[PDB]
Amino acid sequence: QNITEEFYQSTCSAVSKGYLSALRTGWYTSVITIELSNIKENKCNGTDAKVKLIKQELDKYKNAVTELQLLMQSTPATGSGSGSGSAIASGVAVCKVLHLEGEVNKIKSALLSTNKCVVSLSNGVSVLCSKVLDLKNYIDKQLLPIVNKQSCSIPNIETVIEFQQKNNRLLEITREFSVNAGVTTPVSTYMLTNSELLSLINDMPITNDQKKLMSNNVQIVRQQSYSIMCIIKEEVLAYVVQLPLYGVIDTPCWKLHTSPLCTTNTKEGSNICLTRTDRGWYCDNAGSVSFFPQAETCKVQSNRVFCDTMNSLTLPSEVNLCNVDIFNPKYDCKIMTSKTDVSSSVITSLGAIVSCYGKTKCTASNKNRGIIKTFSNGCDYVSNKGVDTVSVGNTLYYVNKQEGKSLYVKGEPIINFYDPLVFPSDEFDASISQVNEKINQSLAFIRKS
Amino acid sequence: QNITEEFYQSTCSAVSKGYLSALRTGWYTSVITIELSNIKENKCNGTDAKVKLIKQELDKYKNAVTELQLLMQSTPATGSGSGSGSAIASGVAVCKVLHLEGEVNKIKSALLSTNKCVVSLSNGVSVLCSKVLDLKNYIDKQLLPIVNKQSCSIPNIETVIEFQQKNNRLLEITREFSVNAGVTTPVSTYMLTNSELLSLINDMPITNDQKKLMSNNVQIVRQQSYSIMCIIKEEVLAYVVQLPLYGVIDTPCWKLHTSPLCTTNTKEGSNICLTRTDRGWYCDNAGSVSFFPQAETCKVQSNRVFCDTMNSLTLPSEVNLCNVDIFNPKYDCKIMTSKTDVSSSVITSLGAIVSCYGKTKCTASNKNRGIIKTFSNGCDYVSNKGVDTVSVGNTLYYVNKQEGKSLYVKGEPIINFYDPLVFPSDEFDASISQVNEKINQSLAFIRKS
Amino acid sequence: QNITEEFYQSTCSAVSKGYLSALRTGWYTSVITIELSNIKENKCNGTDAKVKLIKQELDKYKNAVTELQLLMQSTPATGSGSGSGSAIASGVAVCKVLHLEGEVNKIKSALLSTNKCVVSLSNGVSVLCSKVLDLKNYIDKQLLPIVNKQSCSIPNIETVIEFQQKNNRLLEITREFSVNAGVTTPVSTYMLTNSELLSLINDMPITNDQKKLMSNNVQIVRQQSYSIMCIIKEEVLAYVVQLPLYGVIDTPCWKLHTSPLCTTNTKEGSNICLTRTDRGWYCDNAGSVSFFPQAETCKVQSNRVFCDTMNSLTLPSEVNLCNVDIFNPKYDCKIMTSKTDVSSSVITSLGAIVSCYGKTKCTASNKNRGIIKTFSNGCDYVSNKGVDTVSVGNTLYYVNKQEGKSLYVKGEPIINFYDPLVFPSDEFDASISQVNEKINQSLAFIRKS
Ligand SMILES: *[C@@H]1O[C@H](CO)[C@@H](O)[C@H](O)[C@H]1NC(C)=O
Ligand SMILES: *[C@@H]1O[C@H](CO)[C@@H](O)[C@H](O)[C@H]1NC(C)=O
Ligand SMILES: *[C@@H]1O[C@H](CO)[C@@H](O)[C@H](O)[C@H]1NC(C)=O
Repeated sequence: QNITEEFYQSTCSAVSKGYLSALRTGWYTSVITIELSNIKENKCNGTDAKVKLIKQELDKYKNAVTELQLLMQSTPATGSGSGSGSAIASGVAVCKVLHLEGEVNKIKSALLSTNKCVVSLSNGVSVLCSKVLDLKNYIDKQLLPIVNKQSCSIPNIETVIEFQQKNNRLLEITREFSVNAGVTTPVSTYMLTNSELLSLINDMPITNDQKKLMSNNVQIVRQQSYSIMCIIKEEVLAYVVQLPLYGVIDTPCWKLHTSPLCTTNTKEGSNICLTRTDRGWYCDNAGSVSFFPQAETCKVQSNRVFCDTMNSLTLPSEVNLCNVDIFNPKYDCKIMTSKTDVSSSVITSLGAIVSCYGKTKCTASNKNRGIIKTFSNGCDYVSNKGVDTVSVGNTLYYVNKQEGKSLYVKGEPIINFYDPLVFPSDEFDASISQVNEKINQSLAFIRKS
Repeated sequence: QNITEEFYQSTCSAVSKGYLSALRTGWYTSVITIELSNIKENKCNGTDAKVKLIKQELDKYKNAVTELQLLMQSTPATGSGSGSGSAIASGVAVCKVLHLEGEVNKIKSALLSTNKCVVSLSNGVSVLCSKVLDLKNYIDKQLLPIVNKQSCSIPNIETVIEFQQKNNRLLEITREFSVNAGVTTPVSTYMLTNSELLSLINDMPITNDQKKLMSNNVQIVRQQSYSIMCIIKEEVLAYVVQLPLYGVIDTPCWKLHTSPLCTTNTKEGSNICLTRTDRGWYCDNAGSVSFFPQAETCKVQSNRVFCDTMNSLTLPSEVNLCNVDIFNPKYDCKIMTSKTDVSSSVITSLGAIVSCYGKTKCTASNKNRGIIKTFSNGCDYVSNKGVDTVSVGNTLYYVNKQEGKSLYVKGEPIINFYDPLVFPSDEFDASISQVNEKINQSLAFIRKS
Repeated sequence: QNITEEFYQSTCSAVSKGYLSALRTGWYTSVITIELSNIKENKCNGTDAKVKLIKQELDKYKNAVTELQLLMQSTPATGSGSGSGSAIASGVAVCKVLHLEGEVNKIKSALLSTNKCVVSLSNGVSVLCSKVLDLKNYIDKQLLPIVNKQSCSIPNIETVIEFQQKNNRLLEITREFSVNAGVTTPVSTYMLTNSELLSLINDMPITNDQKKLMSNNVQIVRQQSYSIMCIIKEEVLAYVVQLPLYGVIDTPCWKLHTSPLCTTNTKEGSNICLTRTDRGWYCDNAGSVSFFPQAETCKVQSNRVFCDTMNSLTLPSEVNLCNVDIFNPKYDCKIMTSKTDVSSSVITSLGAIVSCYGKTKCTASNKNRGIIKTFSNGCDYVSNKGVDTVSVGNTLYYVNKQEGKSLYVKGEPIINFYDPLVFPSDEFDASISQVNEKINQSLAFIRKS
């Protein structure tokens, strides 16, 4: 809708509100097939140049099949990482079924007459099939009358050119699979062309507005998809495409921006610092909040946030209280402490946080007008209305030029409520109460003395 | 062999045993050559369409050579990172030799009659050579009678098509090298086709079962290899392929899984936490243990672990005592402390650790039966026998479906042996004794008072 | 010039001096155009094989245009990350202008007669234009007399082959843009060939020695560039290439190497450790020092360092005092403390730091001579003169073979100036004075008692 933003001067943080959710919760598994020819590399006596080229491209086909055969032996399972298990388990389950006797025949037969079908496998999963390239019919009808005789028939050059074209796709598929150990992501247009992907989106048992969502964001849908190599058996090459399912849609999302907040004394080493933790994306999800701590797991498209729940934490909705009253007791807001007063900026959705310390030169400029604000020591913020760049020391940053309203929530920097002599100044993952507890402990060790 | 797994309730950790080692310790360097033609871009008067296409593809060849010439000037050396020095130094050493006078002639001459050879260079390294594409013979015999006259001879269309085909590989090689600054990894099938790689594996002075190991895991062999650009000199393009050498084979490996272990009091902020560090892969290696702390440096293929020793630490074998008696004195087991009681799961090899805290909903489900276990606050574990998924808050995880035996080692959670008032609750990289030492120090500051 | 290196025994660190700077501060934006044909996929009755191939390649063209049309709707803006805002804002600004009425016509018209031009847009930016592929003229003059009639004219096979060739580039461009959501980096040779890039470098309003710098490091220039998709409107495909501008040139750069420094007592757990922080690249920049903490943001070419200022911190030049007198007061040198005495090495520019502890076996070897140094417990260093490898436990490292002079600055390891009983042994981001302050605090808690 209408993007908005709040900067909290008291904690050197900012929240961008107004975004709408799209969280991956499930997976559609589709089977993609290429019908192959069982040729025997039949050789006949021929030195005709058009015969050589047909043999040369038939060898590239033979090798492609044989490399895919040595690659399906080695169980494709290297799309797992970071303790979350395998993203691909849904599809690896389908590959296991395909290796069952008569299951390839079952797709062979549904794809006897048509390109699309809905096959139910003997494990109860109703997969969408698709034949995307027919090399069995091509090689068997155009190329065997050419090599299956005592002396070779001579082909026309259009056949030579059309075979190179048709075989190309099989080769690029093999190429990708052999440098990725059977699993790819993103899913390339060789794995699945824009037309085939859009048909597959159109053909799924899902709601029309969610078909619209995927069609309008196909690049993001690709980036969140996998292609898994299954099996080459009985004149069929089969691989599984795993497409994202968005079980959470149109819940509010917001992004937390954080920057270090220090004191501004003139003596170096007399200064204390604190910074809010768990910067990142927060989406309302099923009564709680899904939190996405890694910067890259969320792709943003206008006002929609596409995230994978696989690398997220689930928090109580009280976590939002850290943005309105960082001292409330409902939620133990987490902070980091240091004495590292080094200047820096964070480009937010509608502006920029600037943490300026020491002798660093900190400004915000307009392209035509030059400098229009100078930041003082401390943590400060500027809206993107009328600003194009911000500079901190020798680095220049470009402010985002999105339309929206910022709100500067004034407040005392909470670093000023702390006595520097009893401040726990090297805390890596503490909390507001956990710092007040060590202060109250260290106020007792000075109480007796 | 038979994968097994032990979960230690007392420390919220688990070990997967049964894997077999394959650690990269060395490098084979092979020289890959493409013989080139020194054509002068000879132009003759011709507007015949088949002449244009031959000129168009000869310009793409000329430029390819000239870009590779400007790229070999800039010393290919950007495959170094993280303080470990250069992975590629073995091959960069061979490139330096190749620039010596008469060393290209020496390979020119061994490859006068055959495609394979074993050349000894003037530095005593016995490299495997290989001519993979002959453009000198092709261009000099099919294309100069076509452009080296007053008026051009006209070529047949098969020549046009065959030249595009043969020249393609040179172009994709140039493409790769110019976006990677002379070093690539993985090694693409353009750098080295599956056939050429399998021949090169077959042709090395190594033991037959280790030839088998590499042939059966070519995708992993590629991912651990480099291609380095050397030199274009005297009608030869030469680049070096560095293949992995597995100096450690068939020693036991095991993977440590760790998850946070906290108290389960009902009051928020009254809870302490600890977590074991150095999760990852451990392989027995030459009387010690090679430890691989980064998740991605180890590719797993069935029960074999392929790791690069370049990013590993070497530990005493006593490090395994942390999995059997975390309090023993032989080895100072390392732990992290916090008050971050946030729920999470770790998908292990044969099961799942679940650290459930607060109000988080934590279950394990079977596809057909639905929920079949509910986790309580604390750290717990479930085997993959009869379970397909585990859910923690809004995230769903897929359990691995490998065959093996799990063993639930019951025990008191060691977090319960600690007095929360004297607990060092924000320790980033501590150790069991190092925490007991600060407890014993803080038991003295309360002893006088 | 002459690379040099200093190892500081007192702090287990080393500095490599002698490098020359090249820091990205700005951006050149160029507009790259491909003139397109507005064909209507005109179908006529034809089953001639050469007609099929022309239709097949015209469909691949139609789809390419239509996918690029659905991709330009979704605002290309996923080259932003890590709080630094968008690297691409300079170019996204040009895309916004191009969507203005009559701005595509303005480039259409400057490129009516020539391939190069300098167009001033209605926002005052003087961009370099370029027409790199003309498919409007090709399709309109060779292919419409072929499909714009009642029955199709038959084309020659050279036309079929030339169209495949010319259309290829458009297809690979679409391929790249659709798996990258409209932004690519590095800039591929499909986005911009070496010839086109070198012309664009030659054609910019910049100084001749800086043209030389870019021409001689084109691979690095690519790696630091972006390609952004703009707009398909009025028979023009336009995308923006953003090339690096080096606002800082030929200032001194140096790289800091750091390794843990511990005590060498024989009892495990009685040992304290400290390590200098902020290892990395330091370049003099405009009276301060630009510091590059991430290892990969700086590409090194002989003695030149190419860095992006976007991910850098700006420090006072007094930060160099940490390498000459780590205790000076001008700058609060930052250190990390632990009890993690685990052995390791750092390969420097002209040598190797070795931190050897426990029972670890630590040597430096020469290829022909074998072991030539054995390291003792502590932190030590060896020059690359006469050494080829260094081994720490089970890992082998290759020393860099660059020419230069090392200097071993002897000195007492400063870890020895600390009383282990009052040492803050788990400090994550402390400083020299900040450790002396907690020592002086903990010397008072023992003073009363
Ligand atoms: C600190 O401790 C005193 C006495 O033990 C108590 O009365 C006071 O409320 C405590 N304050 C905080 C903020 O915990
Ligand atoms: C703690 O200190 C006391 C006296 O200094 C000593 O007797 C005791 O063994 C120590 N305990 C530990 C666990 O270090
Ligand atoms: C430590 O404190 C004493 C008295 O408070 C002071 O005289 C001394 O100079 C201090 N030393 C340091 C290194 O701060």
